[PDB]
Amino acid sequence: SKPNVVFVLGGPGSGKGTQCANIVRDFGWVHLSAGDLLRQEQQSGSKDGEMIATMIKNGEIVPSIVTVKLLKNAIDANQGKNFLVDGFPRNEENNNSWEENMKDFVDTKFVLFFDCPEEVMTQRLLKRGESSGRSDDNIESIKKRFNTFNVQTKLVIDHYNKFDKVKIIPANRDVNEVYNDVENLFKSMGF
Ligand SMILES: Nc1ncnc2c1ncn2[C@@H]1O[C@H](COP(=O)(O)OP(=O)(O)O)[C@@H](O)[C@H]1O
Ligand SMILES: Nc1ccn([C@@H]2O[C@H](COP(=O)(O)O)[C@@H](O)[C@H]2O)c(=O)n1
Ligand SMILES: [Mg+2]
Repeated sequence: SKPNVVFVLGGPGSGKGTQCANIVRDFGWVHLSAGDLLRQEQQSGSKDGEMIATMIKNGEIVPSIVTVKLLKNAIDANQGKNFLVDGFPRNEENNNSWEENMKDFVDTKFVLFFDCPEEVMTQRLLKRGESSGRSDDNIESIKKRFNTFNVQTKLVIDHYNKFDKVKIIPANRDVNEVYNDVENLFKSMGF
């Protein structure tokens, strides 16, 4: 059987990695964070590394040929699993490249959208910034990540919503309250 795929979207610091860890724990899906895979690719000393580094710091979206390749490598290595793909698609190019490369391999089911205010997301990330040692957890970068979300990614969420394919969870609540709804949703979808 073809894998089920759920895209996990929402702003920087909306809690995507956090909720995805919980789903992995209770449902046994594999968690693919596109941002983390792109970091890993840079730390592994490829030709694209200096490119990826710069784009991450500036909150720009890497060319899809890089990203879709890393997601596909991991997907092909885990036959018989279902996938949470987190922080992807972030723009139209991401999306077109997914449907060009993945369409008859996967059953992409819905977009799980974590809706959260910008001011709350800012505070979360400045707190993760003390200990994360990430290049994009400073105020300069966070604001660049917001704008890219606003200009590029919001259009993608709209696209999936006109096919009734977006499920929205409000994420400005306690972590366990947010997970309660996430778990209820995944159970109701038959997973
Ligand atoms: N519901 C929440 N309330 C408060 N802190 C949270 C909540 N969800 C996540 N966090 C914290 O917010 C920060 C960002 O979480 P993360 O899952 O990495 O976000 P994303 O992947 O969407 O950028 C982390 O420090 C995390 O521990
Ligand atoms: N689909 C994706 C996902 C992440 N990214 C890059 O990785 C950065 C970090 O992503 P996360 O916030 O999701 O960890 C993004 O802000 C962006 O610069 C990307 O270029 N393409
Ligand atoms: Mg993340």
